[PDB]
Amino acid sequence: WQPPWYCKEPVRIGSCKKQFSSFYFKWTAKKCLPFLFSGCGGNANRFQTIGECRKKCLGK
Repeated sequence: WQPPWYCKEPVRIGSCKKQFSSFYFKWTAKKCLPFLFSGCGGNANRFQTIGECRKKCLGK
C-alpha cells in the first residue's frame, strides 16, 4: 500500500486566526495525527475525523 498524494503534503495550519481540531497524515510515520487548523489557507492533508484520515490515507 501507498497513500494518495494529498496524504503526503506537509501539515498546513494556514493563515487565518481561529482554531479547528483536525487530523493530518504524517506519511513518514504512517499515522493520522491531530492538529489545529486555523480555518483557511490549508492544503488537502486535513481531515475532520481520524477515521476519514485512516480511510483515505491508509485505505482502511
